[PDB]
Amino acid sequence: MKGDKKVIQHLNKILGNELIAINQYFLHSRMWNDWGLKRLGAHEYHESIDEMKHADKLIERILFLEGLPNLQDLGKLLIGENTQEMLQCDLNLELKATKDLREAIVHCEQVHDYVSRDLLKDILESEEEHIDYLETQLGLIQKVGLENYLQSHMHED
Amino acid sequence: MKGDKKVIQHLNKILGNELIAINQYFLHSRMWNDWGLKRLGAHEYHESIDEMKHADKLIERILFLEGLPNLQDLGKLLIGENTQEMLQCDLNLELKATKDLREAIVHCEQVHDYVSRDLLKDILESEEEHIDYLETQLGLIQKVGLENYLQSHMHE
Amino acid sequence: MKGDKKVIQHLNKILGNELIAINQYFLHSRMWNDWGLKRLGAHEYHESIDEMKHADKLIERILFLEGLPNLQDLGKLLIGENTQEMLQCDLNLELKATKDLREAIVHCEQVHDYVSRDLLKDILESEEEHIDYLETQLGLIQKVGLENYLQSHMHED
Amino acid sequence: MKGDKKVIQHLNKILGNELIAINQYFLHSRMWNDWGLKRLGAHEYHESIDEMKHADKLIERILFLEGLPNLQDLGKLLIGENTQEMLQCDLNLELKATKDLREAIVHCEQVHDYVSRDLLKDILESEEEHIDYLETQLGLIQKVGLENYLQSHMHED
Amino acid sequence: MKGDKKVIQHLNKILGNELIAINQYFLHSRMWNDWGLKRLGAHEYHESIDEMKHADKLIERILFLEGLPNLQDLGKLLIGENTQEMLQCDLNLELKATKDLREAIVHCEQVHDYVSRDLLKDILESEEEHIDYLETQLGLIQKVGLENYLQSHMHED
Amino acid sequence: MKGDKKVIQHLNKILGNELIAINQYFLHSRMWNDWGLKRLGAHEYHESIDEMKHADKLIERILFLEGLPNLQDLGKLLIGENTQEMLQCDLNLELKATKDLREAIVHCEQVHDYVSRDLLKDILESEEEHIDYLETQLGLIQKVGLENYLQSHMHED
Amino acid sequence: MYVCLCQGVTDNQIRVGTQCGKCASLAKQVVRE
Amino acid sequence: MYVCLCQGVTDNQIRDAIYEGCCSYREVREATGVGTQCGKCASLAKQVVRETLNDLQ
Ligand code: HEM
Ligand code: HEM
Ligand code: HEM
Ligand code: FES
Ligand code: FES
Ligand SMILES: [K+]
Ligand code: NA
Ligand code: NA
Ligand code: NA
Ligand code: NA
Ligand code: NA
Ligand code: NA
Repeated sequence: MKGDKKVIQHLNKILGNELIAINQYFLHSRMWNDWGLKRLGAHEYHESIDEMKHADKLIERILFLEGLPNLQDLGKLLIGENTQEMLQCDLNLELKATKDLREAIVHCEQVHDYVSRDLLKDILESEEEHIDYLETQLGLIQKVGLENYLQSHMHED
Repeated sequence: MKGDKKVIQHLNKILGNELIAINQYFLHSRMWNDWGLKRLGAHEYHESIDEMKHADKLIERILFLEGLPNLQDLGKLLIGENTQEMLQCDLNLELKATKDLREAIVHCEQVHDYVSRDLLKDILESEEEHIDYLETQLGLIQKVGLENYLQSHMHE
Repeated sequence: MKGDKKVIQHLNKILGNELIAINQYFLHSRMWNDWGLKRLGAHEYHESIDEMKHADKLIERILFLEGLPNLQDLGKLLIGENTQEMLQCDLNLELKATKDLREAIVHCEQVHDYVSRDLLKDILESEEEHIDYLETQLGLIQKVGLENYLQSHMHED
Repeated sequence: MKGDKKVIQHLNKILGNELIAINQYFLHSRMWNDWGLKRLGAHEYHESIDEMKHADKLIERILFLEGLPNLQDLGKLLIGENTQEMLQCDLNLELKATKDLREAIVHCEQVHDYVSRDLLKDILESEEEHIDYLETQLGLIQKVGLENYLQSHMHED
Repeated sequence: MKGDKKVIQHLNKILGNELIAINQYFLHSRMWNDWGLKRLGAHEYHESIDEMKHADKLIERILFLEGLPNLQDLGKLLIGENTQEMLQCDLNLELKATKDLREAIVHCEQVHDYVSRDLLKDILESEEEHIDYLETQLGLIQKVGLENYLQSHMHED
Repeated sequence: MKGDKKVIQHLNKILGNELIAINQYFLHSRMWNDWGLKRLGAHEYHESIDEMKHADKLIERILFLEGLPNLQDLGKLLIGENTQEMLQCDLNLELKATKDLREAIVHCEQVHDYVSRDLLKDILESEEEHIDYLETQLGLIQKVGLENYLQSHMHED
Repeated sequence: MYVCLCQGVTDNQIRVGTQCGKCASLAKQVVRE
Repeated sequence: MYVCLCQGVTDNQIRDAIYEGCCSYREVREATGVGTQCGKCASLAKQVVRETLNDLQ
């Protein structure tokens, strides 16, 4: 078995985080579409797809390292009731995800699994870009007002 | 005469409902265009067209079953005076339409007219999508405010 | 309201006539299709569509003039039971329609609503073309015989 | 064996009906061609092909359900001697077919084989469209006269 | 009636053989598809179609000669239970078919129906090609072994 | 709330089954790729994607009916240790899925939710096609032998 | 909303039926309230 | 089959732990880690333990 056991635990932890995000973002997307906020719905749909792609890369790496990917343990989804609360739920989730990614990276570095580190760093860059998006949307709600913010997200690009 | 008499009565009733909707939606469309809400006008025009196509299929089915399509009796149009009321009027009409579709389908199933059932099922799916659209708009008025909602429907 | 009250009544009267024609022609079309006289069916379908387009223009004009278009009152459809009766029914309807159009035009002229007059004149020209078509078909039945006439209308194109 | 035995019997009954129709329509088609009524011959050829396609779908469904498709029992072909009698033979056959389809559907519904029901419903729609065609042709013989009706079917579309 | 009565009987006999082969090959095809042997299923489907085309030409020739094509009588299908038996069943059917074709040709020559002879000789050539294919397949089972032979026919070309 | 409460419970139950299948098929896919059985990996990836699309349609329908789609509850995955066990695990899952779909359809019919019934019937048709594929694969293992079966799935199409 | 389209009478104007009469029942109701 | 995906425990590994001296599910769990994470497998793991101990008689 070529894989370090704690590296595999860390990868499975990040994978578990991605699985929560997949489902949370997908449900939020479909809620925004049901409400007629199609621009938000489309954007959130693409966030969910992106997490699916990260999950796939984690699953493949775990198997290469001779571990078993954990697709069974699904943690708590943070579902909002309205647009602002949904954005904040996505942000709370991402802040927990990035903390775990950083710890995973520390450990990879310590045991010299430089390829797993590089994978996790790429995921981290993407998650930080998501945090940038989320903080921006919450800022815009304050700058343009909620009613305008929502109006601007009725129609798709 | 191959058609069941109660099936033909049900199909004529649904046709009656589509004929009301055609006229109501067409008038609402042209009122929205008159007011310069052209995106609502265009959307509503397509709803009217879609009802026309359903009416066509009902007429064709009634004739195949050797019934007499009734295009003479036009029921009551629900015409609103402002955007919010026009949308609610379309919704009230649709709630009645779908109730009648379900009853027609029950009857077709009972007398084994499975093809008439499938025609009605397809109509019902379309009318349910229209309900989805109507509730969504009424909800947007609440979420973005009436002035923004109308603004968003000025331009196609 | 900017429009003359009797102009609006006239336009609503013409609209009322178009609404009868739309349904009468549409039903005749589908009866002909049901019987396999597809060429008659297709031609009558286009007559129905043309009446719809006239109705649309009347509705638009009535709203511009600040009247209320009447789509609620539907008068008597003249439905025939065979080809000869259906054509004569359409002709009977068109003769009444053109009489009302001329009376409406007289009134628009008197109150200087020249744009409404021009719209009505355009509809009138179309209805007179339909009369020509109907008189021609009735004449062809006499000339070629009913059986040949119907045969000639079985296939489209 | 996943299939309900009576569902399989019903499917084999419909299959048996399609096999009769395949042969009856094919022979009628080739008789119309021999007589120089090429438009009828072509149309009837396509009716035969359509029944072949229905038969194929039944055969595939029976095998999926772990039954044995019955291509051995061929019922009575109703062959006509002249155009009107051939059309009526096709109609008599279709009226028996649609009765069997409806009974099959009742049974599928009762045992919750909703996919077999949907297959049979699609077949039924097609057979009813054939009945519409047949009733139309017989009506046209009366409206335009037999000699004109036949003339109109000499040349292909 | 321009046709020799015994020629027409021979043509109907060949037709009857083609009609058996259509159904036998079609069922074998669909059985192979059900089992996932798609290359055999596809090849056998095309054999069925080719028999359909021969039957058509036979029906056309019988009509020209003013006989009655017989599509009502369907003899016994030979349906196998596994790939080796199905191939052998097709081969048994084809050896009977070619014997009948040779006897039909003899009689055509005797009564100077050279066009019917030519049609039968064309069919004979096709059935001999089918015999070649069948003997080849049965030989390949011996040379490559049954498991390899079936493997090679899982995926379509 | 326009939706029948028990319909929504049934739709959530079907959703829960789809969510299990997404993860089970995705993991089986990636396991097969890891082992170099790329044709199985690719086929199973597409099965996972198809379950994702069903889940989407379910979530959309539940929202329209004004229920709460449940993406939080993830039941037990059946993950096999070798190709034969993995296929059987998928098949076990699918037999449970189709039983639940039939029960959901019964209830839809009873409360006249014909559009929800139609959606479920479409899903049922797809799951039955998957059952067909699985039984076929397990049958091919027997017919061609396990080593040949695996060989045939090393290289992608 | 319009109670009578023929005459353009809204429910608020009531708070008619002379032309086609399809609205009579509704107008009579708005009145009986 | 994998009985526990979180800890990668198969039904054969549960039998092995019993054959090697585990006397109960709790002992198998200490030996293998089965059911120590999400817990969704616990009832299936218990069933395998139960069947195994019963067959050992
Ligand atoms: C383990 C969990 C999942 C994984 C690893 C996963 C992975 C993937 C991948 C790799 C794709 C292809 C992306 C691309 O390259 O375009 C995809 C597509 C997609 N996913 Fe997932 N997915 C998961 C769960 C879900 C769930 C739970 C849903 C919905 C509730 C979902 C909805 C979709 C949809 C709608 C598509 C697009 C499919 C198409 O139309 O082609 N996924 N997924
Ligand atoms: C107020 C009454 C009606 C109005 C104002 C109206 C108006 C129109 C208009 C403007 C079009 C588009 C024409 C074009 O640009 O080519 C149209 C199309 C059509 N109409 Fe009507 N119509 C009316 C009633 C009906 C009825 C009662 C029926 C059938 C029962 C019908 C059947 C159709 C059909 C089948 C089309 C073509 C739809 C397509 O694009 O597929 N119409 N109508
Ligand atoms: C079990 C009975 C039969 C079945 C299941 C069957 C099925 C089929 C199918 C699936 C096709 C392809 C249709 C397409 O997609 O274009 C076909 C074609 C055809 N069939 Fe049949 N068939 C049967 C019997 C017959 C018979 C008895 C005849 C003639 C007497 C016939 C004449 C033809 C002809 C001429 C074609 C066109 C072939 C070509 O030129 O490509 N079929 N059949
Ligand atoms: S709607 Fe009031 S009279 Fe016509
Ligand atoms: S599956 Fe065993 S603890 Fe999660
Ligand atoms: K091999
Ligand atoms: Na205006
Ligand atoms: Na909505
Ligand atoms: Na001839
Ligand atoms: Na007809
Ligand atoms: Na199979
Ligand atoms: Na590997």
